[PDB]
Amino acid sequence: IIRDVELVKVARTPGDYPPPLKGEVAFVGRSNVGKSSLLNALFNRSINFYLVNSKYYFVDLPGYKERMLWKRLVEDYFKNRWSLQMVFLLVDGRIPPQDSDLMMVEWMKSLNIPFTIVLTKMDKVKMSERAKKLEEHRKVFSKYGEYTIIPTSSVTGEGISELLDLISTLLK
Repeated sequence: IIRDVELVKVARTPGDYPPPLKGEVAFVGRSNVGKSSLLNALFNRSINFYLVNSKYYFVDLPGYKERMLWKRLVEDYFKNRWSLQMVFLLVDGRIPPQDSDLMMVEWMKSLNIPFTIVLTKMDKVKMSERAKKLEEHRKVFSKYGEYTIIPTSSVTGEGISELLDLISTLLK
């Protein structure tokens, strides 16, 4: 699916977004959630726009005072970019969901923005705690709806195949 990847646009305001093409997905989560390693594992190599295959975008959203800057930035994208097919919400698999994670879920719901939960850092979860940590995520998010939750690791490759297959379905 992924063959060519180029960072083509760094946007500080909505007037800065490149023309919609043949598809678009985005990625967001807390700072230090492992978003960069994830994108790298996927690519296998402000709002930043990566041209993929010359016809789609993978959008790298800012990780969450400067708080209001981040706030306006993401909101203008969500409310103005109707060609957004899916937001991947990355949450640290090592701890229970964060208040701010649940707020993103609620916020995305009010705008009818489709999203998929992605658990990161699963290779850092101890054998004996994988179970307890997994339902903490499923039990908490499921009180907002019935969402797709993909356990992933950019180190072991867990979930990457499925994330890639989901993204191919959406865009192709």
